[PDB]
Parts: sequence; C-alpha cells; structure tokens
Amino acid sequence: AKKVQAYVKLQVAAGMANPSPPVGPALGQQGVNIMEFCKAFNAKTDSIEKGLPIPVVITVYADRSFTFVTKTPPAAVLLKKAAGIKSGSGKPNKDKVGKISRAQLQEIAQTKAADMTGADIEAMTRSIEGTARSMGLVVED
Amino acid sequence: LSRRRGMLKGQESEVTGVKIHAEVPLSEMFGYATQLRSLTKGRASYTMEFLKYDEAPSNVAQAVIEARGK
Amino acid sequence: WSGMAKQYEPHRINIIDTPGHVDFTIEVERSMRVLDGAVMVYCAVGGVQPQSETVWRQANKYKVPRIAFVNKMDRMGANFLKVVNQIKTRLGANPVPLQLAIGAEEHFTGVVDLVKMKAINWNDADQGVTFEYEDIPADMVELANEWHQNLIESAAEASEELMEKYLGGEELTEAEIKGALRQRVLNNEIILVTCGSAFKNKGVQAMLDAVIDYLPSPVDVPAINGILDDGKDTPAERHASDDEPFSALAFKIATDPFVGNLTFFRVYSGVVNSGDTVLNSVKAARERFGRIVQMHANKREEIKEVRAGDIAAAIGLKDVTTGDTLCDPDAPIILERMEFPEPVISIAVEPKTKADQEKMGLALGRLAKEDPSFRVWTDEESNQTIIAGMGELHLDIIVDRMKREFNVEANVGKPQVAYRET
Amino acid sequence: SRVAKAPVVVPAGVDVKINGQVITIKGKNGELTRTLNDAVEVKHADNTLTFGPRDGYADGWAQAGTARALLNSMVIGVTEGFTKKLQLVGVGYRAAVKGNVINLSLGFSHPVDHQLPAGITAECPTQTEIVLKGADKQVIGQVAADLRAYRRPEPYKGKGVRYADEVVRTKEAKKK
Amino acid sequence: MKVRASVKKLCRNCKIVKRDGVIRVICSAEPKHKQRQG
Amino acid sequence: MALNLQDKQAIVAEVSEVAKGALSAVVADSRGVTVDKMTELRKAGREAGVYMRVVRNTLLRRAVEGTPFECLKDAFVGPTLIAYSMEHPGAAARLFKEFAKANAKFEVKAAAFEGELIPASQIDRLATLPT
RNA sequence: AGCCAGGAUGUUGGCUUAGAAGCAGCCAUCAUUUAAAGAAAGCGUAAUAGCUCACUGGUCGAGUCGGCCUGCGCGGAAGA
Ligand SMILES: [Mg+2]
Ligand SMILES: [Zn+2]
Repeated sequence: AKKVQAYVKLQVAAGMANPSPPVGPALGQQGVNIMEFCKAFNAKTDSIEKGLPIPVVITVYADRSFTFVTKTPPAAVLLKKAAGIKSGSGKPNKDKVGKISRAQLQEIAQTKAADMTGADIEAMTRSIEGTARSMGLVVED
Repeated sequence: LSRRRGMLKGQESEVTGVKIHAEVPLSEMFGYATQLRSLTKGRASYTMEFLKYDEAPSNVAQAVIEARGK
Repeated sequence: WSGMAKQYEPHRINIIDTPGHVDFTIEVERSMRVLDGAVMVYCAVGGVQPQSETVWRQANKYKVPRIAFVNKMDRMGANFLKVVNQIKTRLGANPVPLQLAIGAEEHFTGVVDLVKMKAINWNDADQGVTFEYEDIPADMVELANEWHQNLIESAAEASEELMEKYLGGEELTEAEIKGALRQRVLNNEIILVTCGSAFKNKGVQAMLDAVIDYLPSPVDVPAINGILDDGKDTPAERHASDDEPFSALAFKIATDPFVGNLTFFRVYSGVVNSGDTVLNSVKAARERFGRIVQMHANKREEIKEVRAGDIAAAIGLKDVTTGDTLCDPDAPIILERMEFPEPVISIAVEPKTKADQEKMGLALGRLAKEDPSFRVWTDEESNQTIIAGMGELHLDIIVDRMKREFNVEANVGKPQVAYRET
Repeated sequence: SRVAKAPVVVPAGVDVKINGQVITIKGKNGELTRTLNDAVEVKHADNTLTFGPRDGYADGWAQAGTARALLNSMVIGVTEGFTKKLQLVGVGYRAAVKGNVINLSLGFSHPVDHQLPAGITAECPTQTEIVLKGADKQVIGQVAADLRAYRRPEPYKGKGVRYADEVVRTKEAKKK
Repeated sequence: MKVRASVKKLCRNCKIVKRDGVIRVICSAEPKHKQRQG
Repeated sequence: MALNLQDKQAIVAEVSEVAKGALSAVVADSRGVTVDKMTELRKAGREAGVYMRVVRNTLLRRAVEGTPFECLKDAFVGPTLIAYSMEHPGAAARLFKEFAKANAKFEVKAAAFEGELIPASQIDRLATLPT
C-alpha cells in the first residue's frame, strides 16, 4: 500500500541492518523507525551470510505496519570476502574475478535458489550464471 | 558546496535534517550562511573547522604580494 | 490588566517584547529563560515561518510554558484553522484552540470562545477599548460546537480523575476547564492559540485575559535550580518568594542614550532595596546596587524597591554580562545558563580614518559587551580585526551603530585567508 | 486526408442547412453557422455529412479536412456543447460571476470585469474557479484564453489563471 | 528566443514550424530551445 | 521487429504444439505488471511445461493462420488480446481453469478460456475425475 | 500516426566492499521471465515518481518511412 512514497534501494554492511545515520540522504525522508531496524535482519540473515547486505523489501504500511520477505545477498555480491577477491566487475577482462570454482558456483546457484524461484531450478541457475558473468569473468567449469 | 570549490564527503541523513559533510576551502566561505539561509529558507546552519591544506591555481595570491608589505 | 469585561484585580503583567531576526537571536535567547511564559504570535496568512520554528526551539530549550496568538485575521488569505493545523504538523505541538474566528478579512468582528460560549465583538467603532459579549452566534455554532467539544477532551486528558469524570457524561465547570488546562500548561503540555487582529484591535483584548488564565506566575512556574562556585550542586532552589536573600538574574546590558549602563535585572528571589551590595558571582567581583528603574506605561518610573518576579533595570559601573547571576553574598553563585550562540558570519572591518583603529577598538569593545552573540577578533596572519556576528544583518546593524552611537565610520571587508606554501 | 474522407454523422434532431457554401447547424443548445472555404464540396447523404475538394483548387484537401473538423465541432456543440474548466491558483484570487460578466479579483489594483461574448455562460462552483459553457468551440477557447491572459500562470508558485487540466511546468526561484 | 540565422532542433522535444514564412522551433519541454529565423 | 518470415515461423511454431498437443488456456491481459504476468507464467510453466512464451499473438491473422489447420471452428480467438500456455496433462485440467480462477485474484483477465472444438466439446468442464 | 498496460527475480548489476541506487564516480550483463529491463541519454538525479531508450499486446484499417540526386523558390538580407 505504501511502497510508492518512501523509496531507497540501499543496504549498508548488515552487521546491523540499516544503521540510522550511516546510509545517505534518501532514507532521511523516511518515517520508518529504528527500534526494529536491525533486530531480525542482523540475526536471522544466517540463512545466507552475516556481514553481507540482507536484500529486503521497503514495504511498510500507512497504519505503521511492516511486513516483507528479505532476499539474500548475491553469490557474486558474496564474492568480495567469501569468494576471495575484493576486486571484481568492470575489469574482469583486465583483472580476475577471483579463484572462483564452478564446483562451488553451481552449488551456490542451486542452494541459493530459494529467493529467485521459477518453473525449473535451472532457470534460476542460469539467472545466477549470468549474474556472476555480469562481471565478465565466471568460473569456467 | 560544489559551486564553491568544495568537495563533499558523505551526507548521512538523520531525521528532521540531513547531515552533509564537505571539506570546503575557507576562501570559498566568507558569507556562506546568508546565502545558505537563502538556499534553506532560513532553516539551516553550518559549522566549519579547519582541517588541512591543498592547492587551486590562483595568482590572486600573486596579486596580493606588493599591495601590502611587498 | 484587570480583565476584558470580566475582571479580577490589578495584575502587573510584565512584558518583554521579542525581536524576530535570527541575526539578533540572543535577545530572544536571554529573554526566554528570564520569561515565565511566552505569547507565540503568528501570522494568520503567513502561518509558521523559519523564525517561528527557530523561536520554538529557543523556548523548548527552556521548556517555557507558551500560549500562541494568531495575528492578522484581516488580511485576505488568512485562516485561523490552517495556521492552527500548521502548529500541529510543523512543530509537533498539540495546538488546543481555546478560541475561534468570526470571519476573515473584512468579516472579522469577533471571536467565538469555547468556554464563555459567547463571541465578544469589540466596539472598535467608537474605541477598541470598549467591548461587548454576544450570546451563541449562528454563523460558527456548528463549527464552534465540534471545536469546543475538542477543547473539553483536552481538559479531560489533563487530569486522571477528570478523564474518568469526563467519561461520566458530565461537563466541566468554569474552573475545572481552565484549572485543568492551566495546571499542565505550566508543564509544557499544549500551546493555547487565540486569534485576533492588533491592527483592528480585536482578539487582543481577550488575549491578555488568556495570559492571566493560563500563562504561569513566578509562584506557578516550578522553583529555580541553583548551584555554588565549588559544591558541584548546592541545590540552591531559591524559593521565588522574596523570603530568600536577594537573588536576581541579569539578562541585558544597555547602551542607554543618556545613563550609559541600564543593565536590566530580573529578580527571582529576595529583595534589594535602593542601595545594597551584591557581587558578580559569575565574575568574582563586588559593587553596590544603586538606582533601580522600572518603565511602565512608557514613563520610565524610578524605583527604590525591586522584588520577587519584578523585572527592572540597574544603573552601575561594574559589568554584569547577559545571563549573569545577581545573587546575595549568601551566593547561590552559578545559575545554570552558560550558553551564547557561536558567530555564524565573520567579516573583517577597519575604520575609514586610519587613526580611529583605537576608537574602533574601544567601540567594538563596548558593542561586544552589549550582546554576547557578537565576537571581535585579532587573527595572526595580520592584525586585521574580525567582527564575527550571527547574521549578515546582525553585524550590518553594528557597522552603522558605530556610525550612530560612537560617531566612527568603518569599511568592512572579506577576511584575509591564511595562505601557506610548500 | 482521412480526416475529410470521413462523414460527419449528424445525431438525431439536428438541423443542417447547406445553402451554397455557408452552412448552418441547428441543435438543442443553439445555432452555429460557418462560411466554408469555396474549395469544399459538402452533401447531406443520409444522416452523414461528407466533404470533398473542389476541382481547380490545389489546396482542396487541407480545406476539406479543416471544414470537416469545424463542422464536427459545430455539431458536437449544438448537441452537447463544449465546457471549459478554469481555476484560480494564488492567494486572494477570486472570480465571482454576475450573469454574463466574470468579476476576476486577480491582484491588480484595478478591478477586472471581462464581459463574455454572446454565447458563453460562465459559472463558478467555488470562490476560485470558472466553468465556461458555450455552443461554439472556437469562441469558448477564445474566452478561456482571454481570461487566462489577465494573470497568466507563473513559473514559481503556479499563481494565476490556469486551465483545470493545464500542466504548469514550474521551477525553483534560485539557488539564491 | 534566439534569432540565430540557423535554427536546429536542440532537443528530442523540439519541432520545426513555418509560421508566416519564418522557420521557427517550438520546444514544448525546454523553453530555451525556442528559435525564430533561418 | 517481427519480419514476415519470422512471423509465419513463430505463428506455426506456437500453433503446432497446440494443434498436435492437448487442450490449453489463454488470457486477455493488456494491463498487468511484469510481476503479475511473471508469477502466473511461472505457475503455468510448473503445471504443464516451460515451452510456453508469455508473449501475445492475437493479431488479425496470427490465429487465423495457425488454428485453422484442423477443427477450424476453433479459430474464434481473433478479437481479444492473448498470451496462451499449454497443458499436456489432461484436457480441461487445472491449467485450463487456473487462469479464470485467478481472473479476479492477482491477475487482470483470462479471456474466459474459450477452449477449442478438438472433440467438439460443449459448455461443460471436459475432465471430471470420477475417482 | 492516434488511442489501452508494462520497461524483472542477481536488479542498490559485486560493478573503485559512500550508491553515483534501472538512466555522471568505471564498466559489460536478458540470466526464468520476454513484448519488455536498456541493466543507460532528462527531469531525482542521491533515489522514487510519471513520462523517459525501444518494444510488443489490443483498437480501427491505407499507405508510410527515411536518405540520395535533383528544378524553382524560403530565411540568412541593416543607412543615411
Ligand atoms: Mg538566397
Ligand atoms: Zn528545445
């Protein structure tokens, strides 16, 4: 109901989801409070990882209600401290995307296939497969 | 702040205001607030405190060499 | 002011008018702590505006019990209810409208009170000074009925017993309505708003009556917190009644056109009497207290006696700066206020005649004592003086005060920026 | 083109009178008459109204489409009529109406009374908005543009006479 | 408007018109792109 | 950018699976979000198969060239906008009705699922589980 | 051409672990979904918003779209 007026797609390092004065000048004009801002998104994120921005929705209600289903950080997004390289997209032809293996890339595309579903899991698999090579370098296995 | 030769460094938005940091040169700030109030409808104030030094091509300092105390 | 057709004995209402510019906001800073209450005037068409929120923050810092006046109902495009709602959403206040507007522009003749349930239309035609009540006007009776009912709900939530009594289906009397609304207005609950037009002189006569009805007395406002020089906190609550030894608060030195001192002093507790001795407890200095002057009815009355809550001014030599305490030798030395705004605009300055640097030094010395929100500087790149003030106008009405007060002319300039090389 | 090559199908109850070139259309609202450019051929043809370019006139098709659109508007006027809606944004801008005169209070020291042309009836459902009704499209558009020109909208606070659907592109006063 | 001896479309929203034997540009979106002659 | 060659190819390709396949469903969805036509399409692909493209082909001769191969009375889908989905699992299955079930829930419209005269069926549901 | 919606789930593409957030810090990306997502070119640009790249889908049904060579014209073109 209220998704249209408040609008910021941004997630800082989610050790504490959405710290108040840490993000930037889009959430300042957003009445959403801080009491439940990092309670269930700093602990219940363990289904994917802790330290990565928990992909979540920005849906609140005009009646002050808040319901959303948080998605996960990408396997490519996780490829900054978990898949080795702090460098990445933009220069995958002039740099490496990391010592990335497909023995792990396929397993990550299959086990993180919960949020982006589809008719066949191979569809979300190809989705993540383009998402990693969206940098330009992906595990060649 | 960018009109002035100043560089912005983060702009967290706390509620009921926005906090905007920028290490602006001191020369580009000698009437700031009156102009800032024009920009903010008199609803903002600025606090400045010297940090460091850098350069911008200005022979205006060569202009002021022999006018006073050559 | 005795009362607008309903009267209850001489009250010495003591009034400090306040300026409106952020430039000179220290006169509103000092004159808000010194105040027990505050009449938050407002433009019925302009509404709430940068300075209105600014002075709102000023009062909130001192938690001053404030009621609001809504001036300028004759101007086209003025509406009381809209400005009332602005308070509710621009300042985060609870603006209980204890009055109502009878018309706008030319229509404005009177105001619907929610407790008298009458609308007194003043006799502006002969003189505003004359007034007259009118029973239940039809024009606003539906609007007044709903808005008056809203006022009773605030009176109810005012007291716990009252709330339940309000749930008893019974209404409230001419004392529980006001006494309920008043007793917490003392404690920063809700700002009472009345409409009027000081140009056409309506609304105002009633506004004075509301100040007596709801705005606090030195005996109604909570007692003042106090402290000594070393004791981190000698409680030093000076009971307001002048039974404690004399303990005042000085809030403004004055460039009196003739006397040259005229430092106003607001006496909280105690009684100084036409010649006594008190020390500058904030400065560790000592001197007497000679010629109190209180100006009433614009006649500059001279007084030999000033007492609890009695605002007056003093002629003396030794300086007492704004926010400086004037307690007895007993000495509840420090009063909590140690706050003055930092200058937001700093400009260089130098005289036109090269030999008035000394005169411009002494003039700026004096004009720096007259208000704390005006610094003077001497930076070390060069001896150049810097008159750092609050606003452009704040220090632009001081470049010409030297022209007026101390007959010295100055030419301002941008400060020289310190340029080091490597 | 395919404008003029499309009949103006008259409703039930409208009286068209094609006398030479100039043509009248009677209706439930009033009467509208138009002098067609001589390069136009028009016939009734069984509840319709068709236009065709006269021979000897290179600009026959432009005038054909023009006349067809004008007579279509005349027909819609005599059956329905066109109703323009204007608003007064700006403080103290009020536009009370007295019969055939629109008393605009638009901020000038002098009073503004624009006497409507014959056929346009202005009404005001509010202190600050006009609703013109009329039989002819061109003249009602002209009266709207006449009213709007007194205090045109302005780019800063939208103040001035505007059409109800008008999309005023505003801007900020200055940085300063 | 500009009275350049050469009118061109400066925006996607500009249009070339020939009011009264003069070739104008009428931009509905940016009123700076409004040109007169040539 | 549908060329004539590509046009006759795509019409035939989307009509052959319905001609030699089974009874399917279509919608009338001219006003839906990417999400509405996406989640319903995922459901439809889960029900029968991932072969169905959610694109619409209701041109004045798209079905009038593909549907008219046999049981040409089933060429009644020309007037309204349509993006179909197949259902190999049984005639008049859930998929042949799920569109009309969602027609008022999280979806705009479903073209009433006009059906087709493959066996020349009349107004009724084609498969009933006697079970 | 007009008229009826939409322009994803990595989707803040990780993309210089502040974002230049679908449209400046740099780049290569349909990968279910496809008619859509370009993963950039104005409104905010820091997002949104409703229009934007485009594209289909439906509506009704006749030509249209661009460039090239060309003839005669048009503006450019103000003096006592
Ligand atoms: Mg020529
Ligand atoms: Zn333009």
